[PDB]
Amino acid sequence: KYKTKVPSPVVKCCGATQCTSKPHPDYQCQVFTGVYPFMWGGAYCFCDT
Amino acid sequence: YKLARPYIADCPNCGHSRCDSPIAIEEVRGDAHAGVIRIQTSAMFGLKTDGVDLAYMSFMNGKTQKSIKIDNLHVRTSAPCSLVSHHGYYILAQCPPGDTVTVGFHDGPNRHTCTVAHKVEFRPVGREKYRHPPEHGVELPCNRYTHKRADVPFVPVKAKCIATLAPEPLVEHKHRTLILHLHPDHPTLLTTRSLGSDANPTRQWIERPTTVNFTVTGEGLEYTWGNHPPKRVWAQES
Amino acid sequence: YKLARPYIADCPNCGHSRCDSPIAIEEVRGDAHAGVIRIQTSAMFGLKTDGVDLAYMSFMNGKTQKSIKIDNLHVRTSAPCSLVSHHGYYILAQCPPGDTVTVGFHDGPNRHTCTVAHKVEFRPVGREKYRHPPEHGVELPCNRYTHKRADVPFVPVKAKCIATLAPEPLVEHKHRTLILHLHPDHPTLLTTRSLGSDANPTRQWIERPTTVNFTVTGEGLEYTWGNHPPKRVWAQES
Amino acid sequence: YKLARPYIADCPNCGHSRCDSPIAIEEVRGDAHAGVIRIQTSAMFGLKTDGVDLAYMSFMNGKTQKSIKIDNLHVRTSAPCSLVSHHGYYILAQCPPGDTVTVGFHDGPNRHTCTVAHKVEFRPVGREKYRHPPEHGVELPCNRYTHKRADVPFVPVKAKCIATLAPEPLVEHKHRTLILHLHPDHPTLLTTRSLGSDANPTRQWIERPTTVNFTVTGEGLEYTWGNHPPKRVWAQES
Repeated sequence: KYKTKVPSPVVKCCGATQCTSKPHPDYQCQVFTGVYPFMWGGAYCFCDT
Repeated sequence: YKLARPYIADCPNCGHSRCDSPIAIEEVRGDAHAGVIRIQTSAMFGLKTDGVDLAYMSFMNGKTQKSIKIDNLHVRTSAPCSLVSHHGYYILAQCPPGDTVTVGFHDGPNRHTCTVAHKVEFRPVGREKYRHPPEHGVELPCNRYTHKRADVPFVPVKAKCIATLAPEPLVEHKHRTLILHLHPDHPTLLTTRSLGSDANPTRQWIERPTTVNFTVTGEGLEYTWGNHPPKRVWAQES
Repeated sequence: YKLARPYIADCPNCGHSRCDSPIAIEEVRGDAHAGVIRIQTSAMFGLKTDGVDLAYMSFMNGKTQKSIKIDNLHVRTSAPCSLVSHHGYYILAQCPPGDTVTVGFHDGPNRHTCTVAHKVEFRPVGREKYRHPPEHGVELPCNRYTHKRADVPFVPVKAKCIATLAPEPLVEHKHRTLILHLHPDHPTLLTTRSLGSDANPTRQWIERPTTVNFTVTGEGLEYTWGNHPPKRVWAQES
Repeated sequence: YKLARPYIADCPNCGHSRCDSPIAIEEVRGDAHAGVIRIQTSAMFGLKTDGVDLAYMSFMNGKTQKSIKIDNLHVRTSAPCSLVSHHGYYILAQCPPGDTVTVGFHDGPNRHTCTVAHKVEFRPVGREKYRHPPEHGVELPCNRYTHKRADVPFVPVKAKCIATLAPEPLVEHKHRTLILHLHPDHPTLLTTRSLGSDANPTRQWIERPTTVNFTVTGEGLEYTWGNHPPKRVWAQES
């Protein structure tokens, strides 16, 4: 059984970051926008887009 | 209303020997293609004395109008439910089975819980099931509600709901024949039909590594797999 | 009256490796066509610090001998379950399966919880299920334990509960022929027999809308559908 | 070691309008060939001021925070699960799937419960699943974990596993034929083959008293009944 390692995703509240490759056996990244849907949080990021 | 306080309502059935309860559920929405349910009822979550909040509720206990922090006071449908948003007159929760909606106080000497019968179903909008969107898998259309207080009312809308993805679909091209080595880890509905003037009219739900050979007349084929966005070929190389 | 005491007893499944729990269900009675349960716990219900209530219990969990409100002590099968009456060693509650009872503490320090998978069952004495009240058909006997004290054991007494009679029993009589137009929602047993010197002995379990034709010779027939004692028609189209 | 702290982790559905929650299980290890689980939780279970304890936990959030003694916080699959030992960041418990753990607290500002069910699939090295090796029946070598306290993680331990078998494997000998009158109390996998030139590779799961005849070479036959390494009889009336 594998163990998934997440180092922690780089999250910019009201910004963005492009993927930087790192050498791991099944290294995969994706850049994901949103993070938090609009009107869904109580101390969430202001930017939901 | 949202700022209006809970009140006694007809429902003379509780699980204890006290049954003088609120709750009758004015309206409920739960005929979504999500997993979440919006309830409009007296025994209001999202309302304390401060008006509309996201993590406090108010209730008539059977005769005691008060507010508390959510402790041993639980919403349920046919299973426990952990709320997602509270909006005054409206409760919003993730409640996976749906159907019956049960708001209850599991307090000491007076333990009231009302359940109201309703048809709250969560179903495909396409052919992939929804009943509790997780956070892993492809986002697909669904009905949902706004999940933050606007104090405007919570009413139906359409949003995006996660549904499970499956492993790599290994396609193998051959001449006038496309064998699809498919490897679900989870129930995928495999629908095929050709994108030619031939057809492959085969719906089947599949699980686990299998092969399925299909005809191609020289115009490929469409296969939708898991109701995930179609994998389609139009070649005679297919 | 009550000749019971709250104390620890061994339960093979608890929330910690600490299995020095009370609330350990010695016996359960569930031989009914109801939904209610008489539970015999090692912990005493119907005695709190102040004695007799209908919604407080007392216990010793080998770490605290105290009483609490049935709030801190919740019965569950997963979702809450509300007690109705207490008779010392015995509890009487509504908790629909009534063969799986998990009694657990959200009291003070340490989490003792006993779960019981008792040998008693709810069952029909007929040929088709009515073991728990449905919404289908009309009542047949059940057992519902006394909700006041009447010896430490709550006595079992007969009561009335809903019973299955098969959904939509459209009978149609015709010449020499009895068609039974059936439209169940669930597996119903259809038994027929002639009452005269005609035969027709036909047991079948059916699901989904179907028809079942029988001969008639002008000498009656009985059809029971979904657990009934004889329903009879005679000397014609029967 | 025991340097673990309480912290938040992303959950699919947890209380409040954000699931950046307490009591959220980051990872789970099901890397056993038993039924035991090593759990890695952001919120710490198993530690008060004592170091390694069996009955206190801590958690934090920002919206629904506090620490408690384990009591209002119940672990469940839907029934209790008992921890045995804590090694800081790692929790060790016996729980049946060993991949699905649902932890929730029914006290504090909201009623949060996180469930983890993300894969780390396993089954015993035999063919029957356990939640922890039972007393009943044959032993099988397997992997599991360390369960004694010693605080870093509870690393796999080559140590015994046990598979339950059914009560009566009544073998009946005849000339070149062995009928196995089997009397399941519980689902047993019966795999057979005759020993010798003749062989009868037949796997079947059975429940309830049945007979199953197999041909025999006259050189013996193997039947494993209820997950065993070969139980075999040799040339005789086999």
